[PDB]
Amino acid sequence: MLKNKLIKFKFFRFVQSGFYVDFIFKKFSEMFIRNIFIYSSIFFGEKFMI
Amino acid sequence: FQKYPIPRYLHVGQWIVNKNWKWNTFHMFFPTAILCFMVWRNSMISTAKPPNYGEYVDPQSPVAPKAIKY
Amino acid sequence: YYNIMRQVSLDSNPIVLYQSSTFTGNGLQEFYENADALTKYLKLVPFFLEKNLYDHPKQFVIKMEFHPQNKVLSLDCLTHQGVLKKTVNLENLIPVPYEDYVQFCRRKLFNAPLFLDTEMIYFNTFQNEFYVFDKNAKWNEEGINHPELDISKLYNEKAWFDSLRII
Amino acid sequence: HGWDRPDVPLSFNPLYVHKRELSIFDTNMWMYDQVYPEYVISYNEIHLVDQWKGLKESFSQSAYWWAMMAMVFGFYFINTTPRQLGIDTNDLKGFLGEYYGQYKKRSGIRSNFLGLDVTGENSIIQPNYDRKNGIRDVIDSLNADAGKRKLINLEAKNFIERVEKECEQRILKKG
Amino acid sequence: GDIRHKFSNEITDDDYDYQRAMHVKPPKEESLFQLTNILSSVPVFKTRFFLDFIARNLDTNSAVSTSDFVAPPRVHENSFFVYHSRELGNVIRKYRSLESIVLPGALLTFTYPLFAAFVAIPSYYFMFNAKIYEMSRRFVVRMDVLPHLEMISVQRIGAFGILYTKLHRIQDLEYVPFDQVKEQENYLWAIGGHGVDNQLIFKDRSTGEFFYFERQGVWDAKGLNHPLLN
Amino acid sequence: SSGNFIVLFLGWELIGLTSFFLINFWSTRVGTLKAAFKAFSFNKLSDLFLFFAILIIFSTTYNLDILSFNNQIYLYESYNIDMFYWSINLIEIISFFFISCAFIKSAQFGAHIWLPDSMEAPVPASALIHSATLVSAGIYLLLRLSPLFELSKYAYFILPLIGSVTAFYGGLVSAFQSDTKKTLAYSTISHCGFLMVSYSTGVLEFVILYLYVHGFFKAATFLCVGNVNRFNRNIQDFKRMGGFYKYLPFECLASFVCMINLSGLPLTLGFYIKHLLFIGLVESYTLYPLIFSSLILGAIAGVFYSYRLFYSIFFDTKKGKKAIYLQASRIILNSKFYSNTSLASNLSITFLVLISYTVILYLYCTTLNNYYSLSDLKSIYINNAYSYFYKPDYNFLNAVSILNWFVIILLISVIYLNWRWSYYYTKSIDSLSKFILFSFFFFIFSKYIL
Amino acid sequence: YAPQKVVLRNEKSGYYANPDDVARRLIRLISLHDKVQNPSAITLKSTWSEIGVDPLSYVEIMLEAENEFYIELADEDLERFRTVEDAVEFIARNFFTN
Amino acid sequence: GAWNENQQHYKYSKEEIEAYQVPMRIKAGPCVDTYIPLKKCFQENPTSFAAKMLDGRKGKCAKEFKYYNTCLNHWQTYENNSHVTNAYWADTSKANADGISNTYGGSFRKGLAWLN
Amino acid sequence: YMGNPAVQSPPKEFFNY
Ligand SMILES: COC1=C(OC)C(=O)C(C/C=C(\C)CC/C=C(/C)CC/C=C(\C)CC/C=C(/C)CC/C=C(\C)CC/C=C(\C)CC/C=C(\C)CC/C=C(/C)CC/C=C(\C)CCC=C(C)C)=C(C)C1=O
Ligand SMILES: CCCCCCCCCCCCCCCCCC(=O)OC[C@H](COP(=O)([O-])OCC[N+](C)(C)C)OC(=O)CCCCCCCCCCCCCCCCC
Ligand SMILES: Nc1ncnc2c1ncn2[C@@H]1O[C@H](COP(=O)(O)OP(=O)(O)O)[C@@H](O)[C@H]1O
Repeated sequence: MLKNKLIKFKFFRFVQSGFYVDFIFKKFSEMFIRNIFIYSSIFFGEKFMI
Repeated sequence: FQKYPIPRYLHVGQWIVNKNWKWNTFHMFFPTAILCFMVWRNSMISTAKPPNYGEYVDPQSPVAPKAIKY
Repeated sequence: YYNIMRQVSLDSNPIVLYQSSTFTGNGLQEFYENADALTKYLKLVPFFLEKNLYDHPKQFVIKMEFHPQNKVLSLDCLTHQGVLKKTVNLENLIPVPYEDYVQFCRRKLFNAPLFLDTEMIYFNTFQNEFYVFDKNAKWNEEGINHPELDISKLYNEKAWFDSLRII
Repeated sequence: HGWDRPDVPLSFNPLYVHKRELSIFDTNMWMYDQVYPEYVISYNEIHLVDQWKGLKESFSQSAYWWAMMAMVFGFYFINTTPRQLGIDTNDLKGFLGEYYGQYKKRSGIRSNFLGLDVTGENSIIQPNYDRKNGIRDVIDSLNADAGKRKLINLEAKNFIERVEKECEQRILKKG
Repeated sequence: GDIRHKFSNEITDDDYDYQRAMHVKPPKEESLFQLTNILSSVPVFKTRFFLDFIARNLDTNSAVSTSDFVAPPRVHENSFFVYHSRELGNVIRKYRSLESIVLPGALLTFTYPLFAAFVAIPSYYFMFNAKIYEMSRRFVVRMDVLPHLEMISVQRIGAFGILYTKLHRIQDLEYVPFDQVKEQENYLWAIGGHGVDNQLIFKDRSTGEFFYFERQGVWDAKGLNHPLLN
Repeated sequence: SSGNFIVLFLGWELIGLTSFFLINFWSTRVGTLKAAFKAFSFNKLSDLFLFFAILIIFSTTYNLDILSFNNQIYLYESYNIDMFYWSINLIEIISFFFISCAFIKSAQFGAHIWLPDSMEAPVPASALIHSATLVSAGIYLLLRLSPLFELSKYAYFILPLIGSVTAFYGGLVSAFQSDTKKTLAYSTISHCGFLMVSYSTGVLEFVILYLYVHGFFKAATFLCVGNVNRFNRNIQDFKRMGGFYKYLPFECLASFVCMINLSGLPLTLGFYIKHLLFIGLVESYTLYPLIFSSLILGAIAGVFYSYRLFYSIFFDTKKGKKAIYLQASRIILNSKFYSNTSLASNLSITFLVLISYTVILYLYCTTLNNYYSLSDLKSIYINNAYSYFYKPDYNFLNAVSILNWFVIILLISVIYLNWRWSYYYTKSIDSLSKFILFSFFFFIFSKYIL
Repeated sequence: YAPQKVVLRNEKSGYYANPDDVARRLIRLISLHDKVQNPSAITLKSTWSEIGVDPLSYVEIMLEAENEFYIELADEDLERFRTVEDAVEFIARNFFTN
Repeated sequence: GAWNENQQHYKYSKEEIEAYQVPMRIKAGPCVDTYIPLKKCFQENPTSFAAKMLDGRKGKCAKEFKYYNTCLNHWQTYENNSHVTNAYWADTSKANADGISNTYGGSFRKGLAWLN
Repeated sequence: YMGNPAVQSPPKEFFNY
């Protein structure tokens, strides 16, 4: 094997970042926090429903 | 980190050294030990240990676990 | 960078630059005859062990002549088998200290004898090998002050400071 | 040492000046501070624009580790025999015995001790002695493995007894 | 600037002597049990038989290079020398010679030669092909030029420590830029391309043969400054 | 030391809040506040799961004593709870909640993300959090409630799979981390996954041994890297380190010892605990291929991060800044009092290592000896995993040999691979060749000739 | 210890590092550059163009100065520097200069 | 005679097992009869963990450890089927021909790396 | 909806205490 993409910094960065699991989870958590607490709870819940 | 001045009125613990800390340590350790000794006696009143080596529980003794008589 | 080779010869009128006082003789037999030379050879035996077993490229120079017309050096070096003659191009020699000489070998060298001149190591970058002189020796003051041996002709910053790095 | 340094500057805690409207749609989406305010969530891997692009990149680069795990499993699969693992067959009346004993005695569906006309089935948490699922699969597998190991030991004993009898017959027959 | 002399209890340089086994420092004294002292004190090493044994064994002086200019023996009568490897070629040949004893020895002495091969296959493909072996295959141990053919004789090392010489036409030689062969062979240049000149890579385009030259190799000015090689 | 589930929940909340305060030590920073608050949110989710499990237990048995619950939960195995439209097994739901609570604290895959961010705490706080305590709370939950998890199908399926995935993930990421604290945090994640796997093996003695070894050596390594970070002036990445052996000699040597013990290198206590883990690993799982592959790849990952941390910190080139090296090397500073660390730190680390060795040897003698002298673990699920430790077959020996040779090849790779040009590149290859030949001849002579 | 009385912040000389030492180190670092012909013509009042430093050479010299002084300099501040005196004043007044 | 029997051929009652604090792992196995005298002797001979970890004869507890070690060998061999497995490993063809254990032999694969 | 990252002049007309 003379060509290896596992030594380029792209793969090294991917592995060092913990397989991007933290990034993906935090992006989805921000999605949930924005769509539930603000738009759905205080705006739809409190401004509209209450 | 480089030391910086602290306000005299602020009751904070930044770089606080008490020159009489030895007597304070004495009078904060020994009474604490006495309090814990009293609590230890009180809790040792209610303490359970299994039988020692070579000791068995007689099933008909009052110490043995009991079942409700309906 | 590139080890381009140039043909060299001898001037037939060498100028002596260095002569080991203890190792004055035709070869290993007369070194055996001399009581002090024999002791120095026995002390150099571990030096030869480092040279051979540890693959440390090193030579113990006991004589050195200079040929200015061809700009060559005429080292006579001592090894465990005797004296060998080596010719070194003047542009291929750089100064190196005892720490560079020691740290070049990954293996831990044996404790060096006290008669090794630790302040005067000379590295041949073409051959990639060190040259070590003797402490008790005669350095020809007139010979070493030859104009072709002046650093103004010889000093190269990139070769002297950046060529040999031990990491 | 070597210089009389002044006290720590007030620039060590720069005062933050609000240049933008604090939107109510970003409520508590920022850690508010008079020095170094921050967003509530930090994205050190922002080279991935979205979370979907991040998922795509993660699954694309995790394929290498999938392949490596496959190689390791194949190496250990064409070079290793499954082991004789299971519950200790010298104690079958214990962990395995108690499970089947509880499923056999059915003491959780008995009549009330006072005649209250209510049994264990009359509860949100009620017994089910005819369930046949859950850990029962593992219990059955362990019991089968223990029986298999006992059978292997019995077969070995029978083989050695047969070999001894055959040797005795061979030596005695020749005379 | 040191002020250890101002104080008595301050540590001295003689106390910093146990660190000599761990910290490199110019010699100060010879210990009683140092190897040099042992060799120069025990009289058995003063005897002629030990001196003769030492003077006739180990590395010989005939193999030691006596000059900064070397002319290797000609491969052909008409050929002239151009380039020769020095130490990387020796190390490559000694490493590939392991296949001549260890590989048969693995077959004849390992309990599980199939296990040895099954562990060696991924070791070669994942680590060792791009480390030593493929560089050795493309390594130019020696390069001379035959002028009557106007060709180059390249001597290389083969599997079991073999040596073999191949002829390549000069007009078919081309320069291969490292950036041209950078991404497609990154692993080789990452772990096995340090001893060869990555900025001096050539190729016989007729067969796609790669020529790598050792950084420590010696080049002859007369051969390099030849009208055939320009 | 809880005796009831209420003391258990009190301790859970207390460790959560004290970890939050430890992580948020730099209260002036909101950048620390967000990490501490992520940890706090995960702790609150764990508290919810633990509280709901305790509520189910109380509504089932009207009992909160742990001994009574453990000794009577077998009576409620054949029970179900009518939750909404489903009829979930009583043991299954309680085990699910306890296992989720354990996975959040003892960082497993998915719920691990708070642990790498919890490195904003000071080094002593990180040492206490990662070696034991906060990440060992889930292991304590599993061990204390062992009879409950013996009768759970969810446990049987989730403990080995999640443990192996977590071990692989943590070890692999730690093998790539440039920060020392993040490296040790991901190593802790990997070893927590390995502890989960060890619990799934059915042998609790192996769990105790692994917990003790990992805690001791991870704590010691954390202290060493903390001294290194303090010397480097709060720069934790080792891309700005190198040549620290001379400035931190004791740190270098102690870190070497603690890393060779921690990473499970052969001939060490970490190797023993890893071997014990592979002794009892059950092979009846449906996802055994993935589980075993993840376990192997996580077990071989210790070499990489241990070597990288040690060599990059101490024996690499001088990648650090000139102010770090020069200011500590002034000739005036030369004295018998010279030290870039504290004598108290050195003595503390030395005594920690000595006591760790003594305690681990005592535990090995109490469990791994032919005369089993350990006290009762209050577990009636006894498997035959000790048979392969006592009287193994040849196939298992050959499999562990496969693992050992994988480790050997990785050691050869890390030691001899030249990623950069050097004057010793040719001589390094020569050394590798002569080492291979010497190993072959040493094997030939030591086995056949004499 | 503290004098038990109110004591304000002491601004002292206003330099967290020795201005002369910083200036000498910076001038030595500048002279190391290949394009700086005369080290003895370098003065605190001298300009980068006067001492023959192009913008790219200035970028390189300032990066190495950041490496030497254990600090990092923002590009706005680096472009704010018009003379060696300004550079030395900014570096010496920096709290993190080392 | 039997490996599970101790020197005195004495069977221990449940009360004796409880009083002598036999570990549950040993209790599950069949070697309680040989383990109990060994533990009694070790209680009568308190030794440091180093002594147990280093002494090969177990010092004073020699005969008791011999009986317990024989029982442990047999117990862990039968819990492992290691005798049958090693018999099939030494010669897989001869074991199949002799039919040592058809149940194990019908699902036995040695592996390519181990001499095919 | 989301806050505007662009720098804006301080408000002139806003509800106050
Ligand atoms: C490298 O990981 C990965 C991570 O890091 C842990 C990650 O963070 C992430 C990022 C993930 C997220 C952001 C969220 C997603 C959440 C997850 C939990 C994803 C986790 C993904 C994995 C753990 C990878 C799993 C993927 C694969 C392809 C499994 C890898 C294993 C193999 C390829 C081995 C192949 C097995 C074979 C061929 C078995 C064949 C059957 C036999 C030989 C019969 C044997 C006889 C028996 C009795 C045994 C029974 C075996 C069976 C039934 C096989 C079943 C097992 C299988 C694995 C199918 C991803 C994508 C990832 O990818
Ligand atoms: C059909 C093909 C037959 C020939 C196949 C040859 C394949 C192997 C080629 C490489 C051989 C050289 C490497 C091993 C040298 C001997 C080492 C030894 O003592 O092995 C004992 C054992 C011999 O014992 P054994 O094989 O008799 O049985 C006990 C060992 N088990 C149970 C694991 C099988 O050798 C091996 O196990 C060989 C494994 C080789 C794996 C591949 C190695 C690649 C890397 C090469 C460098 C290795 C450096 C030294 C490493 C070990 C020492 C630190
Ligand atoms: N209240 C806010 N609403 C939206 N975006 C913001 C807010 N505060 C900060 N940001 C974003 O965070 C970044 C931080 O900018 P800041 O440091 O406040 O300005 P400057 O960089 O000029 O000092 C800005 O570029 C902006 O995009």
